[PDB]
Amino acid sequence: VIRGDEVRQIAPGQTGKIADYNYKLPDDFTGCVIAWNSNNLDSY
Amino acid sequence: LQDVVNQNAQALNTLVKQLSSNFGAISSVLNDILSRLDPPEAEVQIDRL
Repeated sequence: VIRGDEVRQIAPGQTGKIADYNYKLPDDFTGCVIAWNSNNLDSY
Repeated sequence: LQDVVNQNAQALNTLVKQLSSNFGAISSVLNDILSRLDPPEAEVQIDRL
C-alpha cells in the first residue's frame, strides 16, 4: 500500500523517501507496475 | 626525416587534445559529470563521450 502523494516514485531512477528507504527499483527493470485507488477498502 | 617525426608528434597531440571535447555532453570531465548527475542520466551523458 502506498499513498498517491509520491506514488509515482515506484519506477526506475526515482528519488524520494519511498525509493530511497522503503522500496527501490533497479535501473534495468523489466515488467509492469499496477496501481489503483483503495479508498473504499482502506479508508493509521 | 623531420616530417615523419613532425607528423607522428602532431597526430599524438591531436589525439590527446581530443579529450577536451564535449561531443554534446554537459561537461568533458567524466568525474565532474558523474559527481552531479544521477546514474540513469549520467549513463546517457557518458555514452556520447
